[PDB]
Amino acid sequence: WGYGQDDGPSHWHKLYPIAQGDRQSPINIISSQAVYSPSLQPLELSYEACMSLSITNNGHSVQVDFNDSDDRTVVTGGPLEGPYRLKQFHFHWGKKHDVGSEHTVDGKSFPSELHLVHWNAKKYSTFGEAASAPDGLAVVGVFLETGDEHPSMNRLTDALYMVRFKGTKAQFSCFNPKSLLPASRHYWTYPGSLTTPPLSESVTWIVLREPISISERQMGKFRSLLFTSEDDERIHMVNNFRPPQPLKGRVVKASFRA
Ligand SMILES: NS(=O)(=O)c1ccc(C(=O)N2CCC(O)(c3ccccc3)CC2)cc1
Ligand SMILES: [Zn+2]
Repeated sequence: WGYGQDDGPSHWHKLYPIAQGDRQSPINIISSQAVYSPSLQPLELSYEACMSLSITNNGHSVQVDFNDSDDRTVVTGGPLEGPYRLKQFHFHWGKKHDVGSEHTVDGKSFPSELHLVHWNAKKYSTFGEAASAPDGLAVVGVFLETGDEHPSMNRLTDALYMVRFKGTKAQFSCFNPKSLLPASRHYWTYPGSLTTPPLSESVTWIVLREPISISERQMGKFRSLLFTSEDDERIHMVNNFRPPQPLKGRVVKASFRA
């Protein structure tokens, strides 16, 4: 599978039937339909500054992996009943400002979306094991808009050149994912799924209301990445996102009042 004309999202159902399930992600968030839920506890992202291991171009996105041996980088609160350990973060982006995010809000897309993937290491032995259970994952999504340069983001965008080709990785020590979070912790939450095959419906989604912004120059470093390997016809990594999927009666909760 991929994001091309022949193996893109519109065809994934041909290989993974769960693509047509009842709790698929992403979704179009209709702010007015979101249910304000004051019962939800405060969302807390407790991240350490040196838990990052490497940065990798895996052919589908650029991903930063973390040491998840313990609870030094976890997400807790909000709709979560316990702590989920951060395994990795990656991005989805487009070829222009009007497209790139997976989730959309009132029909609006952002040029990119950051996904911080956490797993329930309290009740599952492996990240892979958790990826298959309904309460296995918790992914925090952050929208990226283009505008002013993002200082901390430079550490990451400067590192992209060395992983521009599919299958290449580099050491990426002491990068604090907290540096990519907005000043607000308000969010929307709903039960969903992985947005890439196997598309298992094991994710509790937490989409932050406030986007962070990076410069167009910074965004351009992402579009410079390649879907292809070094010895192949260069195909730039762009539009690596899955479009919104049917809500199917699911309830979208919000931690704030629109
Ligand atoms: N965009 S997303 O939904 O936030 C997301 C979440 C996890 C992953 C992930 O960790 N991947 C993809 C799924 C994966 O390939 C897999 C394979 C088989 C079983 C379970 C997971 C493991 C690696 C990728 C994207
Ligand atoms: Zn993702």
